[PDB]
Amino acid sequence: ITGNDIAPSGRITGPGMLATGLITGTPEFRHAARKPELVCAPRSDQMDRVSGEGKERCHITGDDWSVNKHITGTAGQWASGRNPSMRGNARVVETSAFANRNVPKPEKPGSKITGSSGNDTQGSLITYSGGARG
Amino acid sequence: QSLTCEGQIISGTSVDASDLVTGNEIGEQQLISGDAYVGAQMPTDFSIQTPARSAQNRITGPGMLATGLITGTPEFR
Amino acid sequence: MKIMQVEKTLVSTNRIADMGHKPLLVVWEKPGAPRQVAVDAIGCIPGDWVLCVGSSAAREAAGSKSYPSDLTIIGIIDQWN
Amino acid sequence: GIALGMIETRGLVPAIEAADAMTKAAEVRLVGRQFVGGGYVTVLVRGETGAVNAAVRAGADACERVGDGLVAAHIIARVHSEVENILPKAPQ
Amino acid sequence: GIALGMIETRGLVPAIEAADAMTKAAEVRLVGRQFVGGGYVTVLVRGETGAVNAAVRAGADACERVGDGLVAAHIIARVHSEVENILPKAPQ
Amino acid sequence: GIALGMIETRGLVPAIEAADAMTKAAEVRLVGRQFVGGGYVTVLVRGETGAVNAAVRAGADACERVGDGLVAAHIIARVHSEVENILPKAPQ
Amino acid sequence: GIALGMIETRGLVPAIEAADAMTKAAEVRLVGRQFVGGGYVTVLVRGETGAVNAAVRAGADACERVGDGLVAAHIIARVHSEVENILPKAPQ
Amino acid sequence: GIALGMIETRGLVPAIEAADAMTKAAEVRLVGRQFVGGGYVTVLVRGETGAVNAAVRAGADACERVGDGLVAAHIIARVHSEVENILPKAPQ
Amino acid sequence: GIALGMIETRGLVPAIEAADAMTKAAEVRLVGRQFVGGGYVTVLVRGETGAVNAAVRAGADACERVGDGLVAAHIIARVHSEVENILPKAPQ
Amino acid sequence: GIALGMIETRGLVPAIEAADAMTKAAEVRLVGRQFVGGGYVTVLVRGETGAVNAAVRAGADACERVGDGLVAAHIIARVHSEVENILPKAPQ
Amino acid sequence: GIALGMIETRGLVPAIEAADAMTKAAEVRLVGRQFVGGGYVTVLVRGETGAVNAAVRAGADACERVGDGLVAAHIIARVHSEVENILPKAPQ
Amino acid sequence: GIALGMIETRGLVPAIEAADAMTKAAEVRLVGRQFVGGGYVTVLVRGETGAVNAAVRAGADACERVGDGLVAAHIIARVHSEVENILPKAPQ
Amino acid sequence: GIALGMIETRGLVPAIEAADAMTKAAEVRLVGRQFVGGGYVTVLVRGETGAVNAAVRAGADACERVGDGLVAAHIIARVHSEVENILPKAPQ
Amino acid sequence: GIALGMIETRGLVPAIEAADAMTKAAEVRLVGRQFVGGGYVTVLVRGETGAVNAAVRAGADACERVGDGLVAAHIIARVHSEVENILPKAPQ
Amino acid sequence: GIALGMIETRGLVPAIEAADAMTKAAEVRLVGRQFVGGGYVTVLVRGETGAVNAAVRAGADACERVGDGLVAAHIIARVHSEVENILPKAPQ
Amino acid sequence: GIALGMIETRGLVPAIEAADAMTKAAEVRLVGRQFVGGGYVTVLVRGETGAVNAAVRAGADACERVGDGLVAAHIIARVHSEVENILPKAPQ
Amino acid sequence: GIALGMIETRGLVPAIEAADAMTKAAEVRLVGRQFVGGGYVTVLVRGETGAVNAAVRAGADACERVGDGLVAAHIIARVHSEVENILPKAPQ
Amino acid sequence: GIALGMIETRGLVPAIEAADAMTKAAEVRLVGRQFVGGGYVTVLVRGETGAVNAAVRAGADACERVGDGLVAAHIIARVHSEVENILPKAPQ
Amino acid sequence: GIALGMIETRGLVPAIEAADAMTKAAEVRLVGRQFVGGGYVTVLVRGETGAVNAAVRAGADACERVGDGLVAAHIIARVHSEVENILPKAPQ
Amino acid sequence: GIALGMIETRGLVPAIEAADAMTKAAEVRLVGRQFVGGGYVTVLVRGETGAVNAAVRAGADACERVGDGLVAAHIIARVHSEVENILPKAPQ
Amino acid sequence: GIALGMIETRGLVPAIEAADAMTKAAEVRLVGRQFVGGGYVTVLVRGETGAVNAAVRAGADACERVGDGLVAAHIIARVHSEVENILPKAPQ
Repeated sequence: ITGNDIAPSGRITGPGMLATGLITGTPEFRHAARKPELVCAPRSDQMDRVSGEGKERCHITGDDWSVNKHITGTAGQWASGRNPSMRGNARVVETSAFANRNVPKPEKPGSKITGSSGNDTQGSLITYSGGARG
Repeated sequence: QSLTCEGQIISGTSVDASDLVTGNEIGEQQLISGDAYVGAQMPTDFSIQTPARSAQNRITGPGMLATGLITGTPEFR
Repeated sequence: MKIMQVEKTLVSTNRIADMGHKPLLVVWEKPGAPRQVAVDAIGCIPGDWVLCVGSSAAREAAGSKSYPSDLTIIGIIDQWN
Repeated sequence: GIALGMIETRGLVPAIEAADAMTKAAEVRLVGRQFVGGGYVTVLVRGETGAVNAAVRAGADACERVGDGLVAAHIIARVHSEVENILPKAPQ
Repeated sequence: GIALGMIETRGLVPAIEAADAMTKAAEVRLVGRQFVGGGYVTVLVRGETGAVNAAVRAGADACERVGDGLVAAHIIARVHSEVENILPKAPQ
Repeated sequence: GIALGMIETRGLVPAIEAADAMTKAAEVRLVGRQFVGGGYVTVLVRGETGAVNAAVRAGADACERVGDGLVAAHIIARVHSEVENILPKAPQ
Repeated sequence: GIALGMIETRGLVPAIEAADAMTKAAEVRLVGRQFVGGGYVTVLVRGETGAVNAAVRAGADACERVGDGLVAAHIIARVHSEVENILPKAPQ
Repeated sequence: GIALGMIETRGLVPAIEAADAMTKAAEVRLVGRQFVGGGYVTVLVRGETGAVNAAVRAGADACERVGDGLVAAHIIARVHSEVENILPKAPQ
Repeated sequence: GIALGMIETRGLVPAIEAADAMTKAAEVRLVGRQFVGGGYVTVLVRGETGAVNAAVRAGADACERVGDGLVAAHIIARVHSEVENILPKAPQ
Repeated sequence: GIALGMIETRGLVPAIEAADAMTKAAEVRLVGRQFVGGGYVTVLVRGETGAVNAAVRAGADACERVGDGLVAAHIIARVHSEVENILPKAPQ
Repeated sequence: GIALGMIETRGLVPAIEAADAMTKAAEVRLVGRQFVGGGYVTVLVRGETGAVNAAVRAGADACERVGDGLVAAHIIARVHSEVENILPKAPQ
Repeated sequence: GIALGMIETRGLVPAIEAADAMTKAAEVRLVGRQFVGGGYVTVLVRGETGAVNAAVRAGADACERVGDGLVAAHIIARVHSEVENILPKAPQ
Repeated sequence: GIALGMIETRGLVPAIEAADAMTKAAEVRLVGRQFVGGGYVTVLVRGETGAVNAAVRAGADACERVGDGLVAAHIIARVHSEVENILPKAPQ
Repeated sequence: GIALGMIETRGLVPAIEAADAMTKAAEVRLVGRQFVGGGYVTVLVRGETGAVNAAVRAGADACERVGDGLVAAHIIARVHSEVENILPKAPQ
Repeated sequence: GIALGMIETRGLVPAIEAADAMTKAAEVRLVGRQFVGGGYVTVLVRGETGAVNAAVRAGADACERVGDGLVAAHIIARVHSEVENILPKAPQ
Repeated sequence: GIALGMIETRGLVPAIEAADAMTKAAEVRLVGRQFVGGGYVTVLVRGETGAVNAAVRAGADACERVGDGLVAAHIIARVHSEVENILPKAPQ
Repeated sequence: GIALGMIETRGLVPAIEAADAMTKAAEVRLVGRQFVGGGYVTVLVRGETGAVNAAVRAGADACERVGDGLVAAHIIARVHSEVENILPKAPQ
Repeated sequence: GIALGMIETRGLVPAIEAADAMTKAAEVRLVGRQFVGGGYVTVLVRGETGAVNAAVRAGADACERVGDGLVAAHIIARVHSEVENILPKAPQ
Repeated sequence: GIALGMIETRGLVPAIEAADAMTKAAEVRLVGRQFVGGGYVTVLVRGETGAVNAAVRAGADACERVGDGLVAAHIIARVHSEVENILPKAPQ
Repeated sequence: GIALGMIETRGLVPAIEAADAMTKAAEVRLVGRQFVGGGYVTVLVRGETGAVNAAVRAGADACERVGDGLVAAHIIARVHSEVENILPKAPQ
Repeated sequence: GIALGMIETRGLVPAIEAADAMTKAAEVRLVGRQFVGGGYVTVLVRGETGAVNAAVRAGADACERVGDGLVAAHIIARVHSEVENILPKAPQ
């Protein structure tokens, strides 16, 4: 075949340049004839940076608000580098209920009371006035 | 002196052929079978060869000619 | 066991977690009799004369012996008068 | 009798010999002779079952070695009504 | 009957036992016996498909050894309307 | 006469030579020529037993060489009354 | 249709099966069956050439294992006017 | 045209390629396109026996590598009269 | 007849080859075709119990190789009145 | 009666045999056959629970080896009034 | 009742069993049954949140062994107004 | 002319060549052409004993190399009166 | 709103839950649900690009664990005027 | 013309092709077709000597590979009046 | 234009993205969206041969990794008039 | 019919033999002869698809060795309506 | 005289020598001369089959040496009616 | 139509074949066929630049093996106004 | 002058030299000059047989050297009346 | 202008490319194209001396590759009055 | 004058150029340009004998390498009156 060519090559880039191997019925094909299991990442494995809407664990595809590394701005250096700051080493001691879940608690002597004592050893968590268990 | 085919001496008037009688000696042929009239003097297949049977007892048409010469609309194979 | 009519379909969304969720059917010794209740192991429609087993028999009648049932429905009388 | 006897042969000379032998031995009636074509000639002889069996044995031996030999020797003690049509009822 | 059962045997003696066995075994009407020529006889039957299948099986088994054997045994459950013409309407 | 002298040959030309030699030799009467099929042509003569023996031997010798040849040559000193029903009565 | 397709078989049973296979397979008309003799039996069909090719191929495969087998299968895309006088014709 | 070419494919894209190829190859009409279900689409053509044979092969070759591809390719040179009722007449 | 034969096949193309060989082979009539869904096309033919049997073995051999293959083949000697409602009365 | 006999199978051929067996075994009225889609075909009968229990056991055994197989077979003694709205009343 | 219970299943027998278990367990209106395609059948209920929770939990266990299992069992306490458009109102 | 000359052959082509050479060579009338069967054809001429002697010799050389060939060639100056009955008077 | 949000799922129950979350999470309108077939159900929302992004993400996490799951979650910030036709305008 | 061109073949099928190529190739009338017997079939043409020679050579080559084959291909320029009787005057 | 472009996909979500990339990439009109079944959705576009080629390539790339994905992406520069009867003229 | 047969040759003597063989062999009409130039001469035989293939096959063998020979033999079962203009409609 | 004898030559001079020889040595009329182009000239003479053979051997010998010489010499014994249209009728 | 697509070939068979493959492949009108002399035949097809490129490429491959192959296959996107004078407007 | 004299040459310049040399050597008329094609030009002169032999010999020698050369130089002393109709009467 | 630019090229496809390139890449005008015969086709342009030189070189390089290719490319800056008679002169 | 100089050339570019050289060089009148076919093109000039000799030498030297070349260059100083008829009086 000679003359003006509409056949696809790299220098003349555009729509004709893409999807070679998926397209069929093209004058080139006729001459020749003659992934991830789940859309969304494992829930346990990934803790999302911004939670709720803005979660990135689900691979929403096409015209989504995600910006790739090549796109720059409104995040990272553009937000963090704006204000000068210095983090200081502070002795971090927390006095709170969660922190005191494991405080050393003294040995608890049980109840040696007998007779019509509704006390159950399973229910010894209770303490009576004077600090007396049961 | 005459005998039957199975070995029976037949002792009387003999119609068996003789050297001195000439008209009688037209056949000394075992080919005569069935009832036995003269003395000492398995078939298993057709003996004629009908021609259809002799010949060992795919399509021939206009379409079987020009095997490589023809090019064209391909027909189902 | 006893023949008891079904009056309605009892619903409790704050029942013990040990019950899982079997169907529940208010049962009648007869209309005008105490509205006792059964774990409906054998499916029964309201307005159905249904035999109900009781005691530890009702418990293994449902999934497990540890299952919390005092009355279970173990059938529907085919024809009842 | 209702039994049938049959001696197919390769020729009319073996068939006629077999027919003579069959009729002369036992109380059987030649019911006819059919030219099959291809050289085969069948003789159908009817009678009491014991008589037909004796006649067929005699028929087969008489024509076994005459002309071209014997092809078939069969005895049917009773044939069906439908078979009667293909059989030659009367000798001819 | 629509189903056609056909047993061809070399000789008429193997085709009279084939037909005796065929008719007796099942309810089939023997439509014709045809001397093809060269020693071939074709017994044809028409009947219900179940009867024809049982019949031809019986006839083929009986004539395999009688005289010369069976060239063929075949069952055509509904011969085309065009083929009805060549099939014999009654035995002669 | 009652005896039957038969001579089956592989072709009508051998059969006619055989018939010519048989009717000339003895006092036998040609009773008919039967086309068996497949090339077999039987020639039947009927006369006194001694004449039939003379005719059969004379006919066998004459037509043995002629054409394909002679399949059979038979003499039946007496034919049973039943066999005479399948026998050709006479050419006329 | 003018084209003619003919299947020749040794025996009537392969021919009838051939004629059943040829007529059912494509738009061909069984004109008639001819008993050639010696066993040969030719079933002739007439119709459009492409249909005849589909029919003669179908009928050959159908009767090839049936009976003795196939002698010849053939197609003539046009039959001369003189030939039709010798063709069975008489589809009726 | 009675011959029923029928090219089943997986999808409507292999079926519209095959249909284009079949209609172009020879004088056949696209009698009907049927959605079987389970993602099977069967295009049926009806034409003369030769035109259907050529069309089916062209459709089989054209769409064998288009989409999922070819499930079946069949030619019925003459469908039975009872079968004709279920077959489509004009594409809907 | 009142017997019911059925041949389910994956795809319409196998269902029509099966339906064309069922009606051609034996004395059965297509009573209807239903698209089951999921790619299955059940064919139904009703006739004499022997004919429906012969139709469903012939049909099963026909479409086992065509298309995806044969999901089912079945015969119901006699169909109860209640089930006849779900069966197709006639394509006509 | 009010009990529902349900049999789901993978094709119409396994369901019809199941429904033949269910209606034949006990006095259960076929109230409809649904096409679930995906190849699943369900049959429903409405009769007294004794009749539904006897019928379903028969149908599940009848279609167990027929076709692809049986997916489900269930008996509901009393179908709630609300569910009756999603049950076919008569076969379509 | 605003809350929407649902129980998707692989087939109609599992779905009908689930629906019978859902409507019997709690006071819930079976708004519709949907054939989703590819073998999926979704029975939906609308009732009080407590009643819906009791129903869908009861239906899930009952149909979990009925053939193919439950694809899903979902309880929605409050349904948005936009969603109500696609939700069925009365069974069809 | 009572002398009879007969040339048997394997086919009509050799027989017609022989008859042509026999009737051309001498003044002998073609009294008959008899189809013996099994491929044998006999041509008979009746004339003066000298004319028949010359005719059969010419025919013998003519058909020996034509087709399958000459089975036999015979000359009889006179035939017996009984044998004349079996001879064909006129060519049919 | 012009942006189109899609969440394909396997079955109606995951789709309804997905649509429940998508409409609740952001101010998007459910333009319809389409039963694709093969057990796929698509929920479509049209709204602002920012809002649809929130709805698609909210629906994708909700329906992932509900039922078989989500095939895909997609957004088209600007739909061409030509795509509009195949998009359903409103379920009700 | 008066010249006679004969082709004997083994079977009817080789004779119809031999006859088809004789009357197509050259200007020769087809005077008749004869079944010799033994599976031999002659084809006789009458025309001018030049036409018959070209016709007999075309016919011979056409039937050599059709079926069992060609036995004879003979040309007689002049046929005596005695031989005209045995020749078929008009095709049958 | 008359050229036809066609992107088959597994699901409506992959097909809407393919439909949006095709219409936006080139001067093509989306003539219809067809639910094949088995979860396949074919989006057909029409337009100039050059434009349709540009649209299909861009549409295939966009939907290659959307949902289950692309099954086919084909171009037919000219479709026969008969195939145009199975093509949807305008979408719904 | 609309099939086109074509036989180009290196001369007119090989194109007239080709034309005779093509028209004689099958039912195809000789639409035209075109002197291309360079000594090439083309004979066209429009007819049915089965007939045209056979005609172009007969033409090919007859004139392959006539003169220089056959440059081309080509079958088109369907020629586009546009090509019909350049095609010769009647012979000159 | 429907036979046609064509002698092709590389030039007009050998053709006129060939036409002079062909018309001088047989009763063959000269039906015209054709300029094929590329130098080939075809001289066609139509007469009896024998005369045409005599004319074309005489013509071939005469022009085998003159000029570039004989390209082709062919004898067509009968010319189909369709071919006569492209043949030169007659200069007279 | 504007773009000229020209396929030159050696002969009118390669060119008619190429012309059928050009007009079939894409929306192009056959504006004429020119006999260039010397055995060269040109087929010019005017249509949109994309259609012409598809048509010429399809024609090139189709006619390469047909007889003597293509000499040229040039695609001109837009011929100059002056060149249009020498281009054929319509075929003759 | 009945005698004709032709001198084909490979070109018009050799032919005109030959014509000048021929009509100058002897009293012959230039009846015609034909363009055979492929570069061949013929020059014919009709004259007394002596004047034609002398003219042709002189013309051959003169134009043998001229240009591409001399193809043939042939003298016919008497042309048949049929050959005269293909001869040019007056030059053009 | 007066200058002339001729491009002889084997075939009409190279000639049309050359004409297009000559008329587009210069101010020349296409006076005409003359099929020389024998395969050659000349395209002549008349214009100014500078334009003709550019036209010929552009036309020569463009088509040298197309088809068989360039035979000659010549510029005649001035053509004598006598040589303007055997030119195309007016384009139209 | 009447001297005829003639330069034959392979192609028309070497002739239209030899004509320019011949008419420019000497006082000769271009009388014609004849297409001989085969590629040859003879350009004739008529003038005084001395001028024609100068012109032809000029034409010959000019066209030797301009193209495929020059076939001939001949000068005839006087031309016979008979030759005048074939010579072109004025150019075209």
